[PDB]
Amino acid sequence: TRPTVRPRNDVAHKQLSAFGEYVAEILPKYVQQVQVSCFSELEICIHPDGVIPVLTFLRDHSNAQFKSLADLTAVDIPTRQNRFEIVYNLLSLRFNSRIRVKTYTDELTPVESSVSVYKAANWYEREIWDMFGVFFANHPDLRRILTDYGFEGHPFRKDFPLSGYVELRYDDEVKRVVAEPVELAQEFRKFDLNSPWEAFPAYRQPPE
Amino acid sequence: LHHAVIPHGKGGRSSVSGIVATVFGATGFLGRYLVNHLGRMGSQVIVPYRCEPYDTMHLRPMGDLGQIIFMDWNGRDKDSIRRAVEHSNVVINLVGREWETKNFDFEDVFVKIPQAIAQVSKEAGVEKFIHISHLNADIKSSSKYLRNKAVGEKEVRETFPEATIIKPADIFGREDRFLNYFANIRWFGGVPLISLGKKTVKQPVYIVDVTKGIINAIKDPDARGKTFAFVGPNRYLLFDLVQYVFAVAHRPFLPYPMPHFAYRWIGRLFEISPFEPWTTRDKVERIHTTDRTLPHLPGLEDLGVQATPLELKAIEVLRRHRTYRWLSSEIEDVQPAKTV
Amino acid sequence: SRGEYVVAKLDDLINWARRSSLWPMTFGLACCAVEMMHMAAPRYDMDRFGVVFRASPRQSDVMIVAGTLTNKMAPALRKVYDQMPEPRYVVSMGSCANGGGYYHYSYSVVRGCDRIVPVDIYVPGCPPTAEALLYGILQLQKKIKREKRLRIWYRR
Amino acid sequence: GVRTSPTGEKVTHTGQVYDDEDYRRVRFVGRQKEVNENFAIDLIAEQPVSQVGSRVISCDGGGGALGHPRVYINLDKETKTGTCGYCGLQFRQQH
Amino acid sequence: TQLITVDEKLDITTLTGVPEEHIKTRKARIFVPARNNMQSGVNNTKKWKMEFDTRERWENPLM
Amino acid sequence: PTVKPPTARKFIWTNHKFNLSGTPQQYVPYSTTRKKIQEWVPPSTPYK
Amino acid sequence: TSVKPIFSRDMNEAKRRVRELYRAWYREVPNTVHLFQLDISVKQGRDKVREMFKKNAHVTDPRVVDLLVIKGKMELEETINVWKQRTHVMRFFHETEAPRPKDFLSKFYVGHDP
Amino acid sequence: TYKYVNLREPSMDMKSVTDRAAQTLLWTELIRGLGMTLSYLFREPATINYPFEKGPLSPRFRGEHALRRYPSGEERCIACKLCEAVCPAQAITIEAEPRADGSRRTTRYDIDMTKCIYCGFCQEACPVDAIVEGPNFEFSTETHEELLYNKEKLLNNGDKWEAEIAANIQADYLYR
Ligand SMILES: CCCCCCCCCCCCCCCCCC(=O)OC[C@H](COP(=O)(O)OCCN)OC(=O)CCCCCCCCCCCCCCCCC
Ligand SMILES: NC(=O)C1=CN([C@@H]2O[C@H](COP(=O)(O)OP(=O)(O)OC[C@H]3O[C@@H](n4cnc5c(N)ncnc54)[C@H](OP(=O)(O)O)[C@@H]3O)[C@@H](O)[C@H]2O)C=CC1
Ligand code: SF4
Ligand code: SF4
Ligand code: SF4
Ligand SMILES: [Zn+2]
Repeated sequence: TRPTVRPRNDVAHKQLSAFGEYVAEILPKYVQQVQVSCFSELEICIHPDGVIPVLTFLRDHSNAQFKSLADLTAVDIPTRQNRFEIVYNLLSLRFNSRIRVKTYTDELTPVESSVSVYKAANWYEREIWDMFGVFFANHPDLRRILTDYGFEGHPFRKDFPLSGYVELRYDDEVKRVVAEPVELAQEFRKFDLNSPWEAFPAYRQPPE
Repeated sequence: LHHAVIPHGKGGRSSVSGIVATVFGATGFLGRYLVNHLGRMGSQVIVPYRCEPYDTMHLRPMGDLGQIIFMDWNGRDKDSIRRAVEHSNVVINLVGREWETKNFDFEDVFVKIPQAIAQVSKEAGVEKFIHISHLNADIKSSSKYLRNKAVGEKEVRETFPEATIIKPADIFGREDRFLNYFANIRWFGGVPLISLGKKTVKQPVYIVDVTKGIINAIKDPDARGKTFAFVGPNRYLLFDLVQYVFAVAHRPFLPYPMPHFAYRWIGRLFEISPFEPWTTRDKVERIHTTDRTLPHLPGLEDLGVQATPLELKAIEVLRRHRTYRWLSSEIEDVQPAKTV
Repeated sequence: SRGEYVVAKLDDLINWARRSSLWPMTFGLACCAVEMMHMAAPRYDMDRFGVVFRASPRQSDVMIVAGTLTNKMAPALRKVYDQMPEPRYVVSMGSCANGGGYYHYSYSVVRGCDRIVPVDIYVPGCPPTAEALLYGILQLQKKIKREKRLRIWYRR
Repeated sequence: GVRTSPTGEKVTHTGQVYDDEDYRRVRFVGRQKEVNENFAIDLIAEQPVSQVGSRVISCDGGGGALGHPRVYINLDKETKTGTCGYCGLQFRQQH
Repeated sequence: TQLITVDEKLDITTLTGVPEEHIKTRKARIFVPARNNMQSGVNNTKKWKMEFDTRERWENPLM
Repeated sequence: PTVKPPTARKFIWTNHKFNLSGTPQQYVPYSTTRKKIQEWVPPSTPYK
Repeated sequence: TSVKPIFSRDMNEAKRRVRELYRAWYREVPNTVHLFQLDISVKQGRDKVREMFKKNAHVTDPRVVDLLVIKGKMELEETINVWKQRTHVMRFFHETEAPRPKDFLSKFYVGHDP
Repeated sequence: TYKYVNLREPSMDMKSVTDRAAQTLLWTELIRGLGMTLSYLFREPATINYPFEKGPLSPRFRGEHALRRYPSGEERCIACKLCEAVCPAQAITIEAEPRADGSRRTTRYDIDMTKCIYCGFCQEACPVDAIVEGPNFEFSTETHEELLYNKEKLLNNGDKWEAEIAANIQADYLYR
């Protein structure tokens, strides 16, 4: 396993497990799950109601000092009743580390905006409102940032199709760019590429 | 019915409509609107062009890929016409000129060319032929335009018994020469008229209504052999029409009497320009000719097209001629004219 | 006839003047604009051929659609093309400005700039190189050279 | 070996030709239909059958790594010649 | 308490941006997909799938 | 190619053609497949 | 069944917000007619506003109508400033799409769709 | 492992202050910039004379697509559909059927050049070296549908550029 297999880091794994226990025992009110991946990354799955009291802690505690917000992301998984998964990525320059904080919400329940913690999120979660529909309560300016001005629907949802329901073309009668229902000249050919044989036995879910 | 002619889809840009239309003279105003209406349905349009290909460039975004086929043609060459119409199933004739040039007179445009096109379309097996003429076309008319148009209509009816002849009254639009002409008289002086233009009655028609009527007549199997008359909903006098045009354009309107014989004298002065003339004697004759009423001819209502009144599109046409002072005034800030 | 020769020579003169003094517009969207600037680099030197960028559409001859024309951008491109004085030419370069390229099936991408503006020359590639874009410019010059404006005006 | 349709159109090696009543021939009037006059079936029919003195043969198409994957062809049947799946070359046992 | 009582059924039909033509005329199918009989693996028959009915697909005039 | 000529083949063109776009000899795209569905032609004899 | 509200504790506050949004749109329509130089009357814009408001008239959920009010306020803000073009404003009036067949017979004539 | 860019402290002595004041009142560094432009005026410009002087290229260059043949006349493709399965922009459409002599050959092979991104996945996923990316890049058209290549256009391009494609493959086949 020397020349091909990626080398394993165990000191970082032990340190991240210890820090995960530290964070979980400091905040038992909001922290639900703490996990460490095989490539030494820490995930703290928390309650949405503790979006603010957790993050400021990681921003302000002397042992965390996660002063940088790298990426704010959302994941749409339709198989759950709370289909939206908001993920914060934090970078600590003082202790030279990275952490991940995960929370869940559905379409209707709003979650508290973290513009009072990191101001970069002032744009970032706004992007989520453009593409997932997760309303962020207590925001200074929440509107569309990437889609068209008259666009309807959230494109990055999984039930939204690849091509939209409308398309733009120039009409000389009204001298204007008009929107019409889409008609693809060639359909996007959907390919069935899933192998029917089991690949990884380590991730085998138990049967019902 | 060949399998390539069967319609498919939802009638969009990329659908198949099963209409193969040869629009003669499609590089103009009515031709532009007809090509736009045909192309958005997913139709194969063959455009024979006489002018520069650059002027045909605006006809390129008008349909999907491979739907508009441009080709050269000559009005006095039947071989190019047979090359153009040999595969189409509907041929539409929009060829016309408001003036007489050196090479072509009114007989060469309204008599010989439509007759040749109709004869070639008949001998090539085209099932639908549609011709565009004028509503006031008559043999005894003073203007050579209407005389030659009536003669060409008679010849087209004789050589093609299934030809649908369509007679609009006076079409206005963004690229017309009816409302824009009235808005451009103001450069010369104080818009003279024959006896103030209080004796001639006109009912102009919107361009999109005429285009939808032509499209429906193409789609109508019961429209073959008829002679439709496309007219507007309200009949106006000429004086009130010019008054409404200048009120929408927000220009001063100061008419003055001017005799009929002196109008043609200066009307022929503008026609000696080698380029496109501003006005001719024939334009003066056709402007001061009252629109005849023919209730026996079916109109736009019998083709399922509602006539759009002039009050809804006059501002859209004439907003180009306003100054900066009254460019932002709304549609409702004007008094509509009185109809008869 | 002598008039035919006169209008032919005048057409040749005006086509030479219009084709040897092309003034494109500084208008890029994406990668293909970087390749356009590399065509403006000292190696290929578009200004040898009279091709010089102009910032305003009112003092420009051609427009080179270099990049992806999205749904939010198409009215701006249409207005910019409308504001250019006649005669006006459009050169579509790159796969994005031709048929959508990588993003043909995307929800917010116009599948080619032909749907918005009339196009004279289509330049294929991703990106089409500066040599290829210069070849397309020379092809546009050849297309302008064989124009027949005054001859058709004399015939009409 | 390109045959000509009664309409004057050329027929491709696939056999595609537009019908007499097909409107899509408007795409060809004033222009040309691009077809290839080097038919692969006629050119591969001119290749002679190679006589070899082995029960099985190995074919790679020639050129080594510039050809097709190497396959093995059995030549037990004497009535017909074993043909390569990729290149189309046919071999025969000389016995 | 910062909580309210909602007793009505869920309805996100007016928020998803889908036109009504693709709401009231579509018929979804929820099924475990059938195993491919040419193969022998059973890993493709583990998760339920939602699919939609097939509409009209026609041939392009050009290509 | 004067000192290192390419390998000659039977199918290689002996006459090079430049860019033919805009000329009557330009390439026109078309489908290269035959008709899929064969329709039922009615008989040419009346039932009487 | 206890959920987290967005803006309205019950239906009354939500319909009050709907009423205020309708008042704001009705006041805003003549300004968007004047500035965008549209060729339509003010009554046409106001009846289009009424049609768009009555399209969502069957919603009986406070959170859904709260999100609808938020989206309507966003569109109102986008049209007070000229961020929408003439095309974006005129896209509410489908001037280029032909009316689809309505009854069963015409839909049977023109295609396979139900 | 780091350097303090722009933290140098200026001097104070009378000679250096007089030098800075003279540079202020007489514009020395502006003259330095003028001298650098004057130096660049007298160099050889790097402009090549197109189209008589083409820019340098490489044998690995990716341009127009072509279909090759075996050195007996037979076309190389056996319709395995790897290229259309690996094409990221779905520019390749393949339809196949058994022909007269029972050989697995294509009937439709369409490449949309306006969809193609010119990345060479098809030329590297082809097991029989059938599809290649030739070195031609001067093939711009005046019409959109002329960039929709069918099988006949690709075969004609292969017959047109085989004498160069074979040499390029012979040059670059040992790196693959
Ligand atoms: C009855 C008889 C008289 C009838 C009336 C007509 C009078 C004369 C009208 C003007 C001249 C008409 C002919 C114009 C040129 C026609 C031939 C042509 O196009 O030649 C092309 C050639 C360049 O070829 P090119 O394609 O660029 O080559 C690629 C380079 N590797 O081009 C060249 O080599 C250069 C061409 C130069 C043309 C003449 C110079 C320009 C015009 C000067 C006079 C007018 C303007 C005066 C000043 C105005 C104010 C600035
Ligand atoms: N005022 C109106 O709009 C009304 C018009 N009509 C009739 O409707 C028809 C369409 O009108 P419209 O398009 O606006 O008129 P235009 O004069 O604006 O356009 C005429 C079209 O036909 C072509 N054409 C004209 N004369 C000839 C010729 N001798 N040989 C070949 N092509 C020719 C023109 O091409 P090119 O650019 O090369 O000249 C152009 O494409 C005409 O017949 C007109 O008489 C009827 C009632 C009212
Ligand atoms: S065609 Fe390719 S290089 Fe050009 S803008 Fe599109 S992705 Fe970039
Ligand atoms: S080069 Fe890439 S994008 Fe182009 S056809 Fe080949 S695989 Fe597709
Ligand atoms: S990868 Fe090669 S052999 Fe396979 S289908 Fe494509 S061109 Fe043919
Ligand atoms: Zn072999």
